[PDB]
Amino acid sequence: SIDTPNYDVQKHINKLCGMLLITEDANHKFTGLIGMLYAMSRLGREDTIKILRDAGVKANGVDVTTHRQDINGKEMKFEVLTLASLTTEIQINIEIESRKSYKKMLKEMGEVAPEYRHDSPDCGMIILCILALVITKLAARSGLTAVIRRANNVLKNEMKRYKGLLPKDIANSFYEVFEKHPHFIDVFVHFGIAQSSTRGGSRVEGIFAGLFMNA
Repeated sequence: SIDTPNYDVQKHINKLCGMLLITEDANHKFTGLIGMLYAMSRLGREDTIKILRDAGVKANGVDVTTHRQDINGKEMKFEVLTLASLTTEIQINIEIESRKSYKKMLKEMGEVAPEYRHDSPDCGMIILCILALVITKLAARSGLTAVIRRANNVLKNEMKRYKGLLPKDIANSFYEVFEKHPHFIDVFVHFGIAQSSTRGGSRVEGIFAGLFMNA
C-alpha cells in the first residue's frame, strides 16, 4: 500500500514542511517523502492514482487524528496524519523539536512574523523548489554540488527566512526518494506541469515555475 492524500490534508502537510524549515540543524531524512506527500495533496487522490496506474497501486486514505503522548513528564495532544510511509513517532518528534526552535526564536526577536513561521502558506512550495532542481539534474547524481549552488542563488530570500532550509540535506532526501521510489518522478513531473499552467500567484510559486521550466 502507498499513501494517497487528498486536498483536505494539504494545509497540514504544508505545516509539516514548515516545522522542518524552522528547526535549527533539522534532520531532513523524511523531507523527500513529505515533499512528495505535499505535491500529491495538491493533485488530489483521484489524479495521483490515475498517474500511477497510467504509468504502469493500493491507495491509502489520509485523515487527521489526535495522538496523546507523554513529553517532559506530562501527556500532550498532537495533530497527526494517518500514513504508512511515516509513523506517528516520526511526525510527533518533528513538532516538539520545531517547538524548541520556535521557543528559541521567540527569546531572540519576540513574537515571530508570518513569513518566518511554520504555518506560512509558502513552506511546502519552498521544499518543492529543491526537488525541482534535483529533477533538472536527473533528467540531463554527480550534479548534487550544482543544486546546492543554484538553491543559494534563487532561494536566497527564503534561506534567509528559514534555519532548516539546508539545501544539501534536503536535495539528498529527494535524490534518495526518487531513486528508492521512481514512481514519485512521474508524480512530480505531472505536478509541475499543472503548476506552471498558472499565470501568477506568489513569489515561491513563481520561482518553482521558472525552475521547473529549466529542466
